[PDB]
Amino acid sequence: ALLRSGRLDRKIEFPMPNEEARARIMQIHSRKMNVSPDVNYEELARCTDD
Amino acid sequence: KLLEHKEIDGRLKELREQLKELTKQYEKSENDLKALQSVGQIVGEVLKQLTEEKFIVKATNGPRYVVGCRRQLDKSKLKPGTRVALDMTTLTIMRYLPREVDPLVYNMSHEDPGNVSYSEIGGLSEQIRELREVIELPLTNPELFQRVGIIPPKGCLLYGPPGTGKTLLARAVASQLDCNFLKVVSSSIVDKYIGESARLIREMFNYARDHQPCIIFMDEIDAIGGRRFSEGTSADREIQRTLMELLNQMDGFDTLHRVKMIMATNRPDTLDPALLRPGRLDRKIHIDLPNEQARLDILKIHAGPITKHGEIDYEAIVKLSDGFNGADLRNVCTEAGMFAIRADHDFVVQEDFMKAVRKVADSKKLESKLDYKPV
Ligand SMILES: Nc1ncnc2c1ncn2[C@@H]1O[C@H](COP(=O)(O)OP(=O)(O)OP(O)(O)=S)[C@@H](O)[C@H]1O
Repeated sequence: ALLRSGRLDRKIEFPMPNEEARARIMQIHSRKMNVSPDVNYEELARCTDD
Repeated sequence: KLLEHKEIDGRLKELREQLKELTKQYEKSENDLKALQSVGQIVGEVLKQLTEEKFIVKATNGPRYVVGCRRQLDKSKLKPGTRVALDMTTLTIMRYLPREVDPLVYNMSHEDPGNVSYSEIGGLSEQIRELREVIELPLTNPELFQRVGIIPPKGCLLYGPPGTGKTLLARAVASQLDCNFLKVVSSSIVDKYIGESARLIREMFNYARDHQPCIIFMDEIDAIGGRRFSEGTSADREIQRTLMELLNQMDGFDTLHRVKMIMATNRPDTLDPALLRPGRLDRKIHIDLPNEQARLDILKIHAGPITKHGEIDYEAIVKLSDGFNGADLRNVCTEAGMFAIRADHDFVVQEDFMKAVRKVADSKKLESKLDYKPV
């Protein structure tokens, strides 16, 4: 009775970053830091699972 | 050269409108200045009449008093229990007064909004007719129930799975009889204090006793109902006393008349058997999930004022619809409109209905245990 259909209407789950959004989030938070850009973030997103 | 009449009338009409409005302002302030000096009075209730001159009253704010009338207070009016007025200093009785209203009642008396009648709901034509037969007929024509010589049922209990429109059926009654629906939400009653809730229950039962065709409606009972405890949290004591208020004065010795109580719950398994017996609540009235024709009925009720085209296999949508609610298929039509505004179609295509059905399928893979039959 807290939900039922439309006590709250749109039931929206949140996924975890699959692979690509990990490098995206790393890019987002590393935007402020000064980087010597010898970094493939896709390596890091491809190794850090879940 | 005879324009002096226009000038004299101009100045005189300016001064006359000015005098009218300004003396009207001065007259408003004159009446409001005359009314300044008066002094208010004390609200009290009459316990009993002691002698011809002596009157025992207890105001709500504290102690008890013995005073008398002025000259012309017409002492036969003072029945024991009437609400009267008292002087602040001299403290004698001034004027017999009509009874209190306690505007907590008013915020659940006047605040019925508009609604559409019982043709809006559907697929549950047993309960509609049955509630009509158990309520409207013993208040319109009691002699059908007196020629038989059998006491009419008093209390009705709506129950079932959540979202079957248990609220909107009573709301349709609140758009059918339109008489005195005291729709108590039954959660905003308790505030903090000691016996305030008991006094509010007394107030509601007096008010329902007086305005002879009253409809008592208490939604979401289980908060204030409970069952019983082995004496755990202390506030539960006053909870149970607040419930035993209802348990007494719904039955008492002075039987209620035309006091029809409409009740709705989310799970009726947790009620007190003190409340579960007949007499207080006569007939358990069960609502369940719509069937195929019933899902068809609610779907075509919601699909009325929706801009679309003549393509709608309602049988397909109801076929994928499986064990749903009043609001499930409402959510189907709502999300059908959502998917219509998705990609900006300005009509509702039939595939949007299937997308919304699969959205409902995503929704109700997180909900279960929808069968609470009491007792
Ligand atoms: N069978 C139905 N036909 C039409 N509209 C319905 C139907 N069932 C529900 N509705 C609508 O959906 C709403 C659901 O009302 P509810 O608040 O669920 O009643 P309820 O007793 O409060 O149910 P719960 O247990 O609190 S979720 C109603 O107000 C109607 O607008």
